[PDB]
Amino acid sequence: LPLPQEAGGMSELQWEQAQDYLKRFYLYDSETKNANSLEAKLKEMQKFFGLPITGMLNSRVIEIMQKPRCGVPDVAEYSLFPNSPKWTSKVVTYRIVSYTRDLPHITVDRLVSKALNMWGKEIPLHFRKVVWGTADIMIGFARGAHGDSYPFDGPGNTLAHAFAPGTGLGGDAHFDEDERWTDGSSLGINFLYAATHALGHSLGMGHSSDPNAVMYPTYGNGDPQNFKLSQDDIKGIQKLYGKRSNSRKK
Ligand SMILES: [Ca+2]
Ligand SMILES: [Ca+2]
Ligand SMILES: [Zn+2]
Ligand SMILES: [Zn+2]
Repeated sequence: LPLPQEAGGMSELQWEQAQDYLKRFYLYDSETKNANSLEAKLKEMQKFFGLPITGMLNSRVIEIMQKPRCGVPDVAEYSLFPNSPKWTSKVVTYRIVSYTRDLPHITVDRLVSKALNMWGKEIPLHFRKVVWGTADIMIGFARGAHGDSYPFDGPGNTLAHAFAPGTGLGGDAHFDEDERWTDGSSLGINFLYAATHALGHSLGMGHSSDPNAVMYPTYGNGDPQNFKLSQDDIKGIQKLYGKRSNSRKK
């Protein structure tokens, strides 16, 4: 595979932006603002991404920082209403709120199920179809100005923000309408590939350090038509829902 080196000749703005980019991908900590904290903080990011090169930021580490992925952080903390991190219910329901002109309501609705279903089929849980009433996980499009925190940011950084399984209103699925969504066009963020990563967030799941994980933050490569849930991904949830067998953090 390729591996250029443009960061070496990048401007201070590009290098400085990387520092803030990793901050938004985690939480709002303006106290960590420091030169030394960069090494320690950056190190923690390496484990989250899975990349070997630690304390690095110019080669692959910087590339992922500028490359799109998800609009959700890697660390949260807001009371403990819902039991356990992942879904603890006996059934999961989902319903699309709106569709993007990029794809038909049928293609978008079916896409979510194509990925959301794969998640359930890999767990002893259970999913239910929506045909009358409201669902737990709402699949709608909107920008950061739709009435939520964090700015839309527009195209690029930040793909979509997902909510955790908490309360009735929480645990919904959102997508950056400003981004590029499509399937048969395979030009932007494949709804199928994005759905798996986005839908997985609603299940409380977390990014994997495996190079072949479905929740991999480095999303972007040969995507086969048989693309499905990853090994470490299924084994990870099975350890919390069923039996464990040597796993890692989220
Ligand atoms: Ca964006
Ligand atoms: Ca909800
Ligand atoms: Zn994510
Ligand atoms: Zn939102």
